Amino acid sequence: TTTLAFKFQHGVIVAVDSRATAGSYISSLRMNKVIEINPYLLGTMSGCAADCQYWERLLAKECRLYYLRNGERISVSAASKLLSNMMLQYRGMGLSMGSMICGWDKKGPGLYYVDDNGTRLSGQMFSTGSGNTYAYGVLDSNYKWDLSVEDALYLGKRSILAAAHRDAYSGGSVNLYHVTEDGWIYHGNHDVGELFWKVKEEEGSFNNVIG
Amino acid sequence: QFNPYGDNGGTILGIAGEDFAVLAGDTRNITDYSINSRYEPKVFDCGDNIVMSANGFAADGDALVKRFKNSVKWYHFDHNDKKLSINSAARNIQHLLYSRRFFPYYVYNIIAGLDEDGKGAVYSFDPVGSYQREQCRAGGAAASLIMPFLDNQVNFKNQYEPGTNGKVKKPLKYLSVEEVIKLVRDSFTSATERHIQVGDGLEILIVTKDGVRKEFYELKRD
Amino acid sequence: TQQPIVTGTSVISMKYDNGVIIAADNLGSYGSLLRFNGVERLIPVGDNTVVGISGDISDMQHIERLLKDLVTENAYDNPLADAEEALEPSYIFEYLATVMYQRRSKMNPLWNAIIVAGVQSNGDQFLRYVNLLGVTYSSPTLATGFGAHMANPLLRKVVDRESDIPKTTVQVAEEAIVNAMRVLYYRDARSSRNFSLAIIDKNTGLTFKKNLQVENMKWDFAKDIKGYGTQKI
Amino acid sequence: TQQPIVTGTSVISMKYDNGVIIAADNLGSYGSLLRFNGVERLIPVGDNTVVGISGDISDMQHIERLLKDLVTENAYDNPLADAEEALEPSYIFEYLATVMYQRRSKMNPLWNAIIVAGVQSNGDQFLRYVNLLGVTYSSPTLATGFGAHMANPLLRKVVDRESDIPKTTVQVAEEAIVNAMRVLYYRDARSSRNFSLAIIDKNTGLTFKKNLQVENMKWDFAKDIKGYGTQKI
Amino acid sequence: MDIILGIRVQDSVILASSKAVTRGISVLKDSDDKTRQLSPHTLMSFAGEAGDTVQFAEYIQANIQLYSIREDYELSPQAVSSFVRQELAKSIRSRRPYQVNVLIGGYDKKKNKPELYQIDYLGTKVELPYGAHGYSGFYTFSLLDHHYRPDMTTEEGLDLLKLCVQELEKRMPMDFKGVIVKIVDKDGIRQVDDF
Amino acid sequence: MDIILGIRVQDSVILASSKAVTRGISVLKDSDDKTRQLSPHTLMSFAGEAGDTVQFAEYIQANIQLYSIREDYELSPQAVSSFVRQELAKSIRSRRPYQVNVLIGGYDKKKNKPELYQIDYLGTKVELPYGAHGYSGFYTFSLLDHHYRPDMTTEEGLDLLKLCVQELEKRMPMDFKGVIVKIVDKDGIRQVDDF
Amino acid sequence: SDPSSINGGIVVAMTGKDCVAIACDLRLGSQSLGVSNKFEKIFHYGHVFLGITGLATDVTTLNEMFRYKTNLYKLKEERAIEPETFTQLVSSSLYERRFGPYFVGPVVAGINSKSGKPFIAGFDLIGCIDEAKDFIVSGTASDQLFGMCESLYEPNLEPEDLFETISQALLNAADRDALSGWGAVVYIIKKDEVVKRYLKMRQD
Amino acid sequence: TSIMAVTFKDGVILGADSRTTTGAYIANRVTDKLTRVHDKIWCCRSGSAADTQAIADIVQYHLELYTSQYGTPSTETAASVFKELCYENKDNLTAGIIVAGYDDKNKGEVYTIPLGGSVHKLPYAIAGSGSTFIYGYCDKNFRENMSKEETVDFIKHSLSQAIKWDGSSGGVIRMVVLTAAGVERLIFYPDEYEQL
Amino acid sequence: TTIVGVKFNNGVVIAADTRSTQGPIVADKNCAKLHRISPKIWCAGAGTAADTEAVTQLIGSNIELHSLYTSREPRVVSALQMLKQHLFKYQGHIGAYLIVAGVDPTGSHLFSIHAHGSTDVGYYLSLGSGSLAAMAVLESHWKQDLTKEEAIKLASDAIQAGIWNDLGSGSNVDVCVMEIGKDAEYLRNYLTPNVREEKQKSYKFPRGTTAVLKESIVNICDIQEE
Ligand SMILES: *[C@@](C)(CO)[C@](*)(O)[C@H](Cc1ccccc1)NC(=O)[C@H](Cc1ccc(OC)cc1)NC(=O)[C@H](C)NC(=O)CN1CCOCC1
Ligand SMILES: *[C@@](C)(CO)[C@](*)(O)[C@H](Cc1ccccc1)NC(=O)[C@H](Cc1ccc(OC)cc1)NC(=O)[C@H](C)NC(=O)CN1CCOCC1
Ligand SMILES: *[C@@](C)(CO)[C@](*)(O)[C@H](Cc1ccccc1)NC(=O)[C@H](Cc1ccc(OC)cc1)NC(=O)[C@H](C)NC(=O)CN1CCOCC1
Ligand SMILES: [Mg+2]
Ligand SMILES: [Mg+2]
Ligand SMILES: [Mg+2]
Ligand SMILES: [Mg+2]
Ligand SMILES: [Mg+2]
Repeated sequence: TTTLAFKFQHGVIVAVDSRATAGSYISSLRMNKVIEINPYLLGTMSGCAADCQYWERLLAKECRLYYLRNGERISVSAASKLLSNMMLQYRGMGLSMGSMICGWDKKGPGLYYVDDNGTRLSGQMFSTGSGNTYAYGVLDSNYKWDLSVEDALYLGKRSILAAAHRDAYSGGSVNLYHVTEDGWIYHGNHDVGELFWKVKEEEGSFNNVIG
Repeated sequence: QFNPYGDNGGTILGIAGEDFAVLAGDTRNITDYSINSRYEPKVFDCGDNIVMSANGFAADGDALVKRFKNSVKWYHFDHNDKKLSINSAARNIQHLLYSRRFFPYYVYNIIAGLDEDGKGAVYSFDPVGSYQREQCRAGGAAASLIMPFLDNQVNFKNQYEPGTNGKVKKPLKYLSVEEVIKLVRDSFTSATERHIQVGDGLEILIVTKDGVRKEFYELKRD
Repeated sequence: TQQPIVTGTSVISMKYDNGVIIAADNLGSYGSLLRFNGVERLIPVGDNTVVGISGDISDMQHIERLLKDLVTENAYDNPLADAEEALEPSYIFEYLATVMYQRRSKMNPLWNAIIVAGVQSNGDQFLRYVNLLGVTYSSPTLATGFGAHMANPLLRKVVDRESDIPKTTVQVAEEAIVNAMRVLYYRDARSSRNFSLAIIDKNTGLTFKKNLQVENMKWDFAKDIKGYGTQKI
Repeated sequence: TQQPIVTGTSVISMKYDNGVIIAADNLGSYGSLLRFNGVERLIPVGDNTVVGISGDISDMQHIERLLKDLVTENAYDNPLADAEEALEPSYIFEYLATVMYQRRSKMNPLWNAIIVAGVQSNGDQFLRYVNLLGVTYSSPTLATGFGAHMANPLLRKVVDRESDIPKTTVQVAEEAIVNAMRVLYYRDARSSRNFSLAIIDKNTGLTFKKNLQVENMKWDFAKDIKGYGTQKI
Repeated sequence: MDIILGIRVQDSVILASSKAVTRGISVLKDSDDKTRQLSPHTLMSFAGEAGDTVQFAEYIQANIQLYSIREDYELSPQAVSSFVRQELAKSIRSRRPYQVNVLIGGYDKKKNKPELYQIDYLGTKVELPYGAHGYSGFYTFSLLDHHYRPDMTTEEGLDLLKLCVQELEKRMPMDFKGVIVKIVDKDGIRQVDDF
Repeated sequence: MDIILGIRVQDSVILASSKAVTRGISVLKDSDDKTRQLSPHTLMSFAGEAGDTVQFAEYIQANIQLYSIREDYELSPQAVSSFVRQELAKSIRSRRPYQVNVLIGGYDKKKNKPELYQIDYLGTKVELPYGAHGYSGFYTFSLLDHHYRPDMTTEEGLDLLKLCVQELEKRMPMDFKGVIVKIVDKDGIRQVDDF
Repeated sequence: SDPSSINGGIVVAMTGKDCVAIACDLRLGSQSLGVSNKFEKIFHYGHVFLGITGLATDVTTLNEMFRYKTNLYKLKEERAIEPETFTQLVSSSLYERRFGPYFVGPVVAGINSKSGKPFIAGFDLIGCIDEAKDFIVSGTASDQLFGMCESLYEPNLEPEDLFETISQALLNAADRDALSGWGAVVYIIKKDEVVKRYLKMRQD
Repeated sequence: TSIMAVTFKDGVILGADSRTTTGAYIANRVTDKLTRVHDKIWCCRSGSAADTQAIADIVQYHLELYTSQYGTPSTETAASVFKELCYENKDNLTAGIIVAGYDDKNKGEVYTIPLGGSVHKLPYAIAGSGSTFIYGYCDKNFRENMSKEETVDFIKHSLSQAIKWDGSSGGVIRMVVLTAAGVERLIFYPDEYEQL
Repeated sequence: TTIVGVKFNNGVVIAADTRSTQGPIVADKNCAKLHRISPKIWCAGAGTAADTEAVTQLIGSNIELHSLYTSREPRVVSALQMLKQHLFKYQGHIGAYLIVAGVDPTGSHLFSIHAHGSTDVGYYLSLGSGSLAAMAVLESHWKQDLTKEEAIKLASDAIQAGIWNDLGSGSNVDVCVMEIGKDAEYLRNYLTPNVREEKQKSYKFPRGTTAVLKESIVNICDIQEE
């Protein structure tokens, strides 16, 4: 995996790859690494697929129960903390999970990094998985708060592409999301094979690659 | 030291059609270099138009199938004989597998059937319960041999239209049940040639709105 | 988790037209020491089932008692205990298989390999294997330990697939089993000459043969064999 | 680096007024198996030295040959080989000690513990120990293996220091050695009843006694001992 | 986490804590606040194994806040530090100990004195004029030994702290991304926003 | 040592190498030059196990200087890189292999072309437009993939290199104490004294 | 850690009607990191072609070694070496390092200049010769290639048909291997003309 | 293995089983473990089959060369050559050899060479995995100066019991008789010795 | 592997399967395990494939030079002695398990040889992963005074037992018959009971299906004149 997410003026972008490996064998070309918890809440997945799916789908149960009890949507801060506390029960037992809880609440857009150790960090920009270093390179040099929705979607898409190219354990396709105060919006599945050649020609990047 | 796990070999294959689905698997059961059985069924009709196969460690595979079949029975009792949809079965199986997160069912599981719109459906599981709906999936010993072939011959990967030279892809036309069964048989015949744990026989379960049908084919016994 | 101490070697079996045959030698080994020479490893359950066990003998004796208790329990409040509601081979096997898999799941296995041979109510042949891991499989021929490596190849020459079962008589099947037991005595270092054999037929019932011996052995060619290469005398 | 296979247990010795005594049993053990019952572990060198060896027997036989070859080599071009230029206990010991330390320094030891007992030219008593590590020491009493733990305490009651040597007669010293050998037979699981004993005196020379036995043993009190605590019968 | 420092001057306690958080080979955050306010005049900084640090700190915070409400009274820094030590000494013989080292900086309103307590994950408590955990002390204590006076002003304490951080930035192989500095005095707790 | 980068532009090769040297928990030096001039138009940077790096580099330097004197002729960068690769491939099956990774930047005066060769301690050689060893590539290659053109000027190459170093300084946990940058072109080798 | 799967890569060869084909990917990596997309794994000594997978330093080393040996062969024999003879030379050379082997999976392909007979062969890392009629595979996606070749291949294919079969076998095998891809090359070989084609594939 | 060598009035007899194992698999059930190093000097082999063959082959070579130069070697000389090889290469060998031979001067002699490479001259010797079970029987039943027929029965009965209890031993009982009359090979099949 | 050797009236026969494995994968479906040491001395190998080939070729080379030196036809005991001393020297690290058979002026011979250097004599022998399946057949059907036709049948039956019942063995049966006073006959693919069935479909692609970037002619010819 490579996953990323960042806050900006018009909400938060979420971009992930779709590759799944079992050693050096590519077990899946197209795996959904985002989870729709609620129209205003998203969760990314990196690490053990089973752990990511089970615990974040269990978070959704607990986030849903919050709505029924209080007649109000759970905050991103509270949702991330519930998840971190779950990880803390199975302390040292061998869970492998790295996720970003992305959403919009009363404080505005929210983004929290959460992992198997129980770490819970608030921040503007995060990237997880084996290819995060490649993604950070593109993000750090091109990120601004003043980004347009169109340019921001491209940045997250381009950042995953950078990782998919270099990292052997990242690739397949790119899944894009955009989180607004009216909820999250899916911006499609983009094959890296096609996207790479397209970006190469249009952007002029990847000069060293022949095509 | 006691090793509670073992490897019974075998290979399974699930393909989702437009209005049908197939779940195939070889009938050979093995330990190390010995053949236990040349015909030991691996794909099962679990009721409600769902078929399932748990490949890997046979004892854990049999246990999981047994528990899911049981889960189907209790779903009828508890919810007024309601039909268990394929998506609901898949989620139920995730929770069956994750019960043993720290002492897993050592199996790669596949189920097949029809979704609530009547279209073909295949779901894939890892030993600890991560699952996803798929069009095509091979599991087990010879999974790495078969999957690339299906990427090419089912989803037409790396295939383009002559004359255009890489500009226009081969269009993703749907496959018939007769066409799918040909790809399944050729997949297992090829796997049998190059993998020692694959052979003896091939049993295919085909699922349509009419029900669950079986087909059997001999494989090389060496 | 344990280690097996006193052990029993191969158990071999096969289906034939009207029933099943099962056999096993009468030895209880203690490592390389051939300690106990009067051990019965075929255990009948009623008049329709024989359970053949290999592996740890203390665990075998435990299983032997579970089966004896199973018969007692089935007879409780059961007027049809010797008729319609008698124990079937499939019932006895599934019980054992449940026990074996539960024990492996508690990391405290019964260190055995078991073959349940019998004939069902409807006359169908029953033959299935289960071991310490809870692994189960069925085949026209089944064998444990060394028998799997040496006996199955010989028995599969008689019944290579399901369609060969009706063509195989009890005389041919017994002959094949007895030959296999001789071959195992030639080649298995933890085997004995003395063995037991059981036939469960749908017409003639359960025939239990004890104190059998491997006979018609070929050793005479040994006199000509001298040295390990260049030695002539 | 190796491991000892066939082994010899304790060698015990002590000084007395006119010489030294040394003794060792005639057993060659193979682990817990008492394999060889006719092994001589005291090896005389001339008429003034006896070398007692414990530990690996194959290495003992090697040393036995080095000593035999040493005597041969000393006689070469030596008209005084049976007189002034004969082999002394101190020469024989220092040779062995040189060999033992060299072998340990090549990480390929002679897996032994050796005691060289003898009388020098000037009548002085010689008694010194050397082992696989090349470690050497001298004392009025010396013993290897179990003998160090059980025999030395008994022998040190007779000769506790250097000044007790002139006060100790050969009859007292032999009596003490023989008692110690009995005690070792009672308590050492790798010992035997049969042993050899050698006396090297400055007046009467070398007396080599073979086929000795442990006698006057106390066992009768065993009949009264019953159970391990509460048992009366 | 990495570096946490503490210095007690004439009329205040100053805590400096690194901003970096690292997962694998990547620095995830460079603005992390490794501290929790236990009471209006008591601050606790922390460093140790991932996750454990914050859980422990928040668990302590909850307990002290509960006490404050129940009694309508603020516990002395000494009393809080003893409570924390006991929780850690209890923890070290548990099935899975909490691997957290802490510094507790507080102003005792009764005695009108600043107080600094250093407690490691074993439950080893010491009251000090200046303290540190991990390797931080190896680089900094020589400077503090030389320059520290007990009659120092808060401004002098900050200058001496800058010198310590500069030495760390020169001789430590790890980039800890600077420090967040907080002051604890009679008027409460405040953060130095420019350092 | 830690980070060594390399980039080949239109008419030159630029090598950037970290300045830090660490023993135990202490940074001994922050001005170390991890490079050797093999010939007037060939420069080799290096990174690997302590000691081995310099010995190997100096041993190569001596061999190339010997060749230059014997033949009164400068070996091509390609020829030098092949010689170096062979020495490393020879080394990897030795009793105690030399654990050194290198970048060879040279200007071929015959072809009038800059050339950059990346060789690891196994003897794995590759000619590249830009290269790195260790973890350096994980952070930097995404930027280079995006921004690199083959017709770049030396000044544009330095600006792109600054961006790479800035990204390293942000996301690497280790403080490598900046880099020494050197340029290899038709006129020879020179050091950029302000970076 | 495993030397045969650090750098990654694949090679496949096929026979056709009066022709042979050999193909390889272009990736060189350091485990997860992709380093080069121009690392060709097929070399030729006269009309004999050799593909080598595995540890890249040994691939490079062996190429230089067989170049050395085939150039001397030619000087002494006064003729180019043939595929059958070269295959034995490869086997000899690998087995001479029996207890310190090159971590490689070589593949020979060529047409005998005298008989006109197409020839392919594969080896294990210590020299065991696998002389196949149909196809030879090697690399980190060897399992994948076996599956593709075994189903796609049919005998007596014409050069331009064989090209499509071997290309699709390589491409789709590489796309199920993390350590293979980043470009591909296919050699089509006839008795006195050889065509080399670079394939367009996904770059992830 | 179960092997033994026994001296008697007219000379010496060697005896052995015929089972060779690889774990629990009997790789050879008709093995000849009685091997000739000289006309009337034979040995019984136990331990590693490769090691004991390589040794016996070297010994045979040494004694053939001895014979060419110095005439017929003694049984003691043969045992010394075995010992020298077994002792000096003890770290790399696993060989338990019994040496038996007939001189006219010394008559029947038996030397056993266990693992360490020590030598032990005995009236009779037993070795191999199956020997453990017959230490009691052999000690109680052995007499010096037995007849040929008595010695054959003693070996037959002894190895019969060793085979009965040891899974590593089995097959036929081979014997080699060494006397002034010459060299006689004997064989005894299971049906004969099992009923004893 | 499965390999066997069987003695008969006037000679000896050896046989082998044709499967070679790399893990659970079949590397070669029709490999050749029957190796020639000399014209009338052949041996079958199991274990490390390259070791069985190399050790056989080395000894065969030295046997040829010996035969030339002595002006005599090579003997099986010579090949056996040379093989065991070579294998013993390498302490099992050369993983060659061989069945050596042949005819020479002394007669007909059959030996087995393990990787550590131990040799073994017999009338019938089997080696490899399928040796137990094969030995079961040999123990069931072997007898003294076999004819040539009976021995070939027994040998191939023994190999089949390995092919069908052992996963480490498969494909075809190779045989070599060595009879006294005759040329040795090598019967490559004596049996072929594992031919693949016709595939259901042809996977021949339309020309132009694969995307291409560049094309170029490769110069294989030498530097040209003029
Ligand atoms: C990239 C691909 C790194 O490989 C991502 O991290 C990816 C994230 C992801 C998230 C949700 C859904 C799919 C994929 N991770 C994986 O694909 C993951 C890699 C991984 C395996 C094991 C780990 O330690 C437990 C950590 C990471 N792959 C899987 O989870 C695969 C599909 N399944 C398994 O590994 C299941 N195991 C369970 C035990 O039996 C053996 C196989
Ligand atoms: C009985 C069976 C066991 O002690 C005998 O000693 C017997 C003696 C014998 C056999 C054949 C020819 C002459 C004499 N020995 C064996 O059958 C022997 C068992 C053994 C093996 C290895 C040993 O230590 C290294 C000790 C005893 N069998 C073998 O040597 C067989 C042929 N080969 C193997 O078991 C293969 N081994 C070789 C050593 O490394 C492990 C694999
Ligand atoms: C059957 C197939 C064993 O499964 C046979 O013994 C067969 C014999 C044979 C002889 C000549 C020609 C072809 C085949 N052996 C193999 O096919 C052998 C299997 C094997 C693998 C590993 C082993 O331990 C190291 C022993 C046997 N296959 C090979 O040797 C293949 C070609 N090579 C490798 O797997 C690479 N080896 C080289 C040796 O070092 C370990 C990896
Ligand atoms: Mg990638
Ligand atoms: Mg198969
Ligand atoms: Mg490199
Ligand atoms: Mg790839
Ligand atoms: Mg026996």
